[PDB]
Amino acid sequence: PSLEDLLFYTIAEGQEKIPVHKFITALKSTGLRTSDPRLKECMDMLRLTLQTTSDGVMLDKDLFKKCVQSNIVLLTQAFRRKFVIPDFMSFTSHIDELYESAKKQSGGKVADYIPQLAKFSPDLWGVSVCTVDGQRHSTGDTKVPFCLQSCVKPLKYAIAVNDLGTEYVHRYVGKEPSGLRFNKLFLNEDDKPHNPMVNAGAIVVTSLIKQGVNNAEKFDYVMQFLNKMAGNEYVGFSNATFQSERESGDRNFAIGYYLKEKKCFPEGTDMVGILDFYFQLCSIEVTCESASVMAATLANGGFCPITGERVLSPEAVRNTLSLMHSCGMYDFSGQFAFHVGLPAKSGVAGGILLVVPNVMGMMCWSPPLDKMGNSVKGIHFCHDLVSLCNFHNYDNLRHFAKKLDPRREG
Amino acid sequence: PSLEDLLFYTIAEGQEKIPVHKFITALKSTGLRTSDPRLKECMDMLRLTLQTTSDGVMLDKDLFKKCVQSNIVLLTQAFRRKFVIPDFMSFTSHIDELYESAKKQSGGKVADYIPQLAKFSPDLWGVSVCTVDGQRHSTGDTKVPFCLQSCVKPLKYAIAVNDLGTEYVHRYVGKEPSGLRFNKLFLNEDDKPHNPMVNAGAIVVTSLIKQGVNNAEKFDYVMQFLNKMAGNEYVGFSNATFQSERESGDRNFAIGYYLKEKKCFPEGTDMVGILDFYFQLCSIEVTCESASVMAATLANGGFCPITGERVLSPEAVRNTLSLMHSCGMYDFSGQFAFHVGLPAKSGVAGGILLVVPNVMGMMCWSPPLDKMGNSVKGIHFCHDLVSLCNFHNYDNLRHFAKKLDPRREG
Amino acid sequence: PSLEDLLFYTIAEGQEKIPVHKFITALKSTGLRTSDPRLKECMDMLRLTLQTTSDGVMLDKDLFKKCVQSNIVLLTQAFRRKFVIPDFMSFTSHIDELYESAKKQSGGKVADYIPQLAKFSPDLWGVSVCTVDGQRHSTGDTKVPFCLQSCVKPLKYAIAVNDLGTEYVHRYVGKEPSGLRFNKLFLNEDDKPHNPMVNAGAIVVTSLIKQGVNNAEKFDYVMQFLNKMAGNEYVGFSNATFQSERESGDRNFAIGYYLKEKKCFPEGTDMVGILDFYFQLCSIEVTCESASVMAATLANGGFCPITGERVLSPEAVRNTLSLMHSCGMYDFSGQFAFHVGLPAKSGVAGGILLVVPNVMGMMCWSPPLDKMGNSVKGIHFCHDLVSLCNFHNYDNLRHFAKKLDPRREG
Amino acid sequence: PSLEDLLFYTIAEGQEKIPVHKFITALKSTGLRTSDPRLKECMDMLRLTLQTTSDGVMLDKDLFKKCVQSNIVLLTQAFRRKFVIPDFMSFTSHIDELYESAKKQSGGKVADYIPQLAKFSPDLWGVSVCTVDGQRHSTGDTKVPFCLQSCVKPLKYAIAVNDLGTEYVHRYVGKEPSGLRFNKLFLNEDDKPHNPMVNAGAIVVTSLIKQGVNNAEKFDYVMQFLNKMAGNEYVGFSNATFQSERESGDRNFAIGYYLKEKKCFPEGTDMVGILDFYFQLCSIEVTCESASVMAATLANGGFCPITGERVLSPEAVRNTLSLMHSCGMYDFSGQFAFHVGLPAKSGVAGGILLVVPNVMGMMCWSPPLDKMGNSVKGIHFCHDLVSLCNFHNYDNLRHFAKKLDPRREG
Ligand SMILES: O=C(Cc1ccccc1)Nc1nnc(O[C@H]2CCN(c3nnc(NC(=O)Cc4ccccc4)s3)C2)s1
Ligand SMILES: O=C(Cc1ccccc1)Nc1nnc(O[C@H]2CCN(c3nnc(NC(=O)Cc4ccccc4)s3)C2)s1
Repeated sequence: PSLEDLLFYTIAEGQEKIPVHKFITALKSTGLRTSDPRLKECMDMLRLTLQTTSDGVMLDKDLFKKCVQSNIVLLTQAFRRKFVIPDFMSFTSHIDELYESAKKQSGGKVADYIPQLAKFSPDLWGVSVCTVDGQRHSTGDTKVPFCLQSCVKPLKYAIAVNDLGTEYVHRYVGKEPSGLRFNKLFLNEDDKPHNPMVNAGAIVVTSLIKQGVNNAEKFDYVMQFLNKMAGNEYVGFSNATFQSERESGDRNFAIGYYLKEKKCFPEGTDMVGILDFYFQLCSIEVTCESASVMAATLANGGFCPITGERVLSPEAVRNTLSLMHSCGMYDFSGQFAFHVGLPAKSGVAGGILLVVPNVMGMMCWSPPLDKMGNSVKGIHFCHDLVSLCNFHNYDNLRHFAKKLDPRREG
Repeated sequence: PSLEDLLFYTIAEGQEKIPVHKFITALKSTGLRTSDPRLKECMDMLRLTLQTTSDGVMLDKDLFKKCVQSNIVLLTQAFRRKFVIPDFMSFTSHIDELYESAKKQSGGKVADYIPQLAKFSPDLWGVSVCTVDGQRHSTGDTKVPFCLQSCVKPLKYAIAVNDLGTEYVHRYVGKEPSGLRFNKLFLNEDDKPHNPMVNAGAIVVTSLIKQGVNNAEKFDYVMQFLNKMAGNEYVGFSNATFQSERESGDRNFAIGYYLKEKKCFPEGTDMVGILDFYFQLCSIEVTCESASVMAATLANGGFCPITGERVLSPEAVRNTLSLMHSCGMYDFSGQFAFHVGLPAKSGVAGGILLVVPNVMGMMCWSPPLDKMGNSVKGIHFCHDLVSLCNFHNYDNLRHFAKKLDPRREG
Repeated sequence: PSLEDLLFYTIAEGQEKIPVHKFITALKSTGLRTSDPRLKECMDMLRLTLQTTSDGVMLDKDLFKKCVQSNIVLLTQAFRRKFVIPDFMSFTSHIDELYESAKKQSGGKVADYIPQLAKFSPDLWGVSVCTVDGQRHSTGDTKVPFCLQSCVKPLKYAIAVNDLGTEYVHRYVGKEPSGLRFNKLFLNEDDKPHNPMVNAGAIVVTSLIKQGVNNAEKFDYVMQFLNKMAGNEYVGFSNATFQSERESGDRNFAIGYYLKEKKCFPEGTDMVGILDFYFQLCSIEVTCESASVMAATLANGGFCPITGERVLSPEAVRNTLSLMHSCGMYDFSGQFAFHVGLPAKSGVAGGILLVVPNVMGMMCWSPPLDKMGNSVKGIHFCHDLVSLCNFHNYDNLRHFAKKLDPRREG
Repeated sequence: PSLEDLLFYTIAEGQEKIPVHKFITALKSTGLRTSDPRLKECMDMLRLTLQTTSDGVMLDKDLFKKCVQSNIVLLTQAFRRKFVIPDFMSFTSHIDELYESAKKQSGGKVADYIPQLAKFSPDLWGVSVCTVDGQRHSTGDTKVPFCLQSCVKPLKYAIAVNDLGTEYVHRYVGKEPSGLRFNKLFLNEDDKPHNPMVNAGAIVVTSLIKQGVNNAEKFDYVMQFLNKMAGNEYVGFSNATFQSERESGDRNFAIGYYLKEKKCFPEGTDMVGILDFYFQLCSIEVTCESASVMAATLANGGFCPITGERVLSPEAVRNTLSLMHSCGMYDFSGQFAFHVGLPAKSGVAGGILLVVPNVMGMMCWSPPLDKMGNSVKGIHFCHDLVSLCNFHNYDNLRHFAKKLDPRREG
């Protein structure tokens, strides 16, 4: 027997003749994109053999094999419906329905406390799925860059725990939701910020990453770390957003001075520089598609699903997912934990970094915020998503009433 | 072929006649109990068979068919290792190790505020397991009866949501933690108790169950419900605890009057009778074994794993697990959710009702409480349990490092 | 080929038919006693056939088989020189030499402390050995009865740990050595007596054994336990010593009231009654011979060597030996632990209960005590024993210089 | 009859002539390392035989014998499973389990004390095993140098007892534990430090070693002596530790002048110089691996296991193990002797020199210390080790219950 032949005869019409477009169409049907990095050798070989002629354009058993052999394990998985969502084409059809149902929710207000945020049309709206196996789907304005803003707080927290461990990091920042009556003050009883997802805790977390090197290096390191997380999809930087976040961060300066007086930073911290580094991190740019891969790294235990690279240690990913469960949607965190039951993080640009652990990462993005600061359409989509599929964290994987389970072929 | 025979040949192992004990030893090694209520036809037929046969004891292929025919579906899954934890033998060896390790942890003080709690030895330590498939294991003092106390709050909240639905119930009780917060206060900002797991929330929830009947029926209605969740294993009642709980419940009356003044109950509530009913529900008795079956019903989407009976709606089990996650362990809830990441509930008698969704339910019991009111040995065992197994809510099911996964066999 | 004949050929070799006396001389040369309770059925069958037959007195292979059939495993090990000391004859020859050496050491003062057993002769000196296999040897006054006194302290501690557990028992008593130290104090810094071998620790351990019954029952319970350790050899009682210990224990009454005031006993303790139970346990009587079997039981992981019966749990025997190591010999414990490195316990009647783990148990008895309260001859013998043999806890089993190893063969 | 072909017919599947790598894989599975000094002749010969890389590589029986003849006795013992842990592959699998189980106790605090230990990461964690026969295993950061600090106290005590005898050495230092917050006192009743494992006694012991020569020779001579102990594996020296230790030993200078005034040193001692020698000895560097060999020399009666050389007299080793038993772990000595039962010595760098007499030596190393000054992870590992294996000094070798005995076959 032979692994590449057995797959060949499957894609074949039971015949000696596989058009190349047919193989590409059959591959996309699994949800993988031809640009998938773990498929490069195969796609390289297809480019080679499609240069060989122009009156081709078709693969023998051994020429087909000549392309796929380097990537055969991944390709057989895709075609033998081994992926976490076997019938992904039906799943994207539901994601499209949900997208159009949230698209009709044109409420909310675009953040206008800085020009870069207020310029954004209230009509932009995108949703991008990337499963733990790299299957990709997008509806809407998914390639438009926007700033992460607070959506960066879990990513940097995970960096910090990845490099330093849980015990050190939580010498400086708590582990618990603050919660709603006291969503205003800065420090819990132990004089630490309540958790990494509030501004004070985010600011403290910023002060732990790559201590010793300067802010130009530190930002470089976070970018490289973020690139690993997105499988080298789009990550960028809005200097405009940086400058206006910087020129109007009085509450952030208040927090930094308060944390300094309270001795909240590690020894040898330059607080005013950390605020600058914090403003930079908030201005990092992503798209729906590329942020969805970062979310899929978190859904996948710290392995980037479209490169296979270990990016975050599993301690880091669990801690971060834990804190996004209870602290990730501002004052809506408890409501969201209760009704959506998914680790998520929103940001003022309108992003919601959403994680279905073991299944998929998602990024939703619609600039109009509700009065708690969360994207209206993003919040609506998250609710529908879990009304549809047994993705709620305490849904039962066996008895789940009439919710749909996309992990099953039935 | 035929379901009874191919399993018969599975156990026949070369001989034709299967010895009875040999079938029973293979059956128990799956972790099922011969007294499992879903095995009754099979076991009555065995017992009857060993009456009507010489001294046997051996089963022919047709006699084996006669016994196991009624229960053949479950017996196959048990024997084809298709249960949620396939190598249950090895798993219980680990439970035993965890049990022994927490047994060395003294510290804590038995709740002594009432003499019925003060009587229990500090050396009582019991732990019981029941998987979503009915597989069972127990170590230590697991047949000693003790009162649920606060472990009843998630159970009665589940009853309320099952009968009334999420929306009606949470008109009266919020859905968000305290955190470590302050929980001396009674009402959130909507003049609702914060969540069903704090005493004020519990008291209100109690005021919703079976409105209209008297306390004697209300009580029977809840016990009938508990009986089902426990597959009809021990659910008792400690009138000595009840009388002593009501003759020293100043804070609870303080709460009942405050709630009445703030109009937190449904119209037509007799508040002082609701407090009496509340005190009854706290004095309901369980063993580790029987309460572990209650936990498994919540692990199993509302179906009792040892009877197959549906006890709670999926919406009921989901909300309860969400709230045990964030508000179940008193002021340790945030730490517990962070480090253990399992829906759990503690009680002043020393129990920790614990739920590993889709896997198993547990009850750990050791009377000595720590400063926050949680069983010292149970909190310890819970930490070790998740140190060992990738059971943490935000562990990854694929990439989990050196953690052991008992749903795998590799 | 049968074990009975194979063994039969061993002692036959030459003539056929083994004379009974030839069998008996070869049996006792292994160091077993013909009265060994594990050989009773063999010995009854001999005695019977030497009635059944005016013949012989000679055993052919089939008659020898009839006799030794039921005790063949032990008789095999005994004759195949598989006992822990194979050349037992040579070893006892060394015991005798050590015995005669300690005998010329005629110093010390018999405890005048007590009108009774200030009555024993300084010239009484006895030494009894029982190995972990039942091999016995005695030299000197080894059938003279004397009181355990403090030699009972490890035995009742072992009983308490056995019934109650290490963890319950050591809520009431520490585990750390005396030392020259706080020789006079009663309590360590946790307000517990320092360990079970000091009088206040012993008095507390006594208050733990068989709580809830009267002193007559407790005493029978401890004596039945002492009977099993001693393979049912002499365990008696000296009311003469007891009554006299009881009307002259002002120090112990001092300890009992201090312990009561500092809340060291279990709830519901009758301290003055405990003091009388304690006085009773000190007046329990043994011989060297019978007490050597108790030591051997501790040397054998808790199995009585001459009955094969489990008397104490492994946890109980290990704790006891750990505490006899460091607290066993009054203010000589540190010195003794250093120079002898054997778990031992001395009593004021002149006994020293010596345990060579995995080898043998011993009792040495000479009434004259040195200024520290340890038998002058016994301490001398214990020093000579360890200079001769590589029995010191921290001798090496493979590299031991000019020391003799009696587990090895000649 | 032969002996080297016997081994050849064992290593060979009774066929051709044994690939060299197959012999190497067979050897490494006994636990021996190919770098074993006692195997140098055999490995020189394989290195010589395989120098015809022109063509190899099989051992034409006589060619096999050509290599193994010199070291046959040690090679057959290894292959005939005569080593003290026969199934050494299984044992190291348990060591890894124990290692990773301890790896999760991230509690404790690295000695800030001096910058050179404040520079070591709380993530480091290594554990090395060397049995009395040379079988080696390591897990974790076992090649990272760290200072012995007080782990050197038993090694220099043994040297002094080796060179000067027990009577002389204990004219100056005692032989008994002090005994729990007893530790402040520098001197016992006879105005000698209490034992060689406290700083006062260690300082006095240091002043006995190689009197007459200057401190540069003395340090050299202790290095040569430590080189033999480690089988010439890594022994080094940290000058940075040394200078930091000397610029901050006010306590040691306090002890120094106390001993000088109390006339505790040998005549003609230069106390201030001895302090400097002492500081050097504490700054001597080892690795986990090389330290485990030092520990295995003490487990092996003073013979280095991987060289066969007699390094310490048996008097020195037994005295050293006796004093490590009772005095080795600071205020935790008594608790440690009781619950672990192994002679051990800890150091502020985070090391624990662990000895299982007649079985193996070990070094565990993790910088973070508990409040008693003992490595958190190391203490956790020691507890687990004795909870698994019957290595407790007073575990019975025959009746040992739940525990694995690695000295035994199947
Ligand atoms: O002592 C000398 C001379 C001397 C010798 C050496 C050192 C100093 C003085 N002459 C006396 N000897 N005994 C005397 O009366 C003793 C009898 C028992 N008793 C106590 N036992 N345990 C105690 N400690 C605690 O209950 C908690 C605790 C323990 C340790 C530290 C703090 C609290 S008190 C008082 S008078
Ligand atoms: O107590 C506290 C309170 C405290 C402080 C911090 C934390 C907790 C508690 N602090 C002190 N600790 N040590 C102090 O002085 C040191 C130096 C002198 N001294 C001695 N060492 N050896 C001696 N010899 C005998 O003792 C013989 C001898 C023994 C028996 C009988 C006669 C003579 S003297 C100890 S001061």
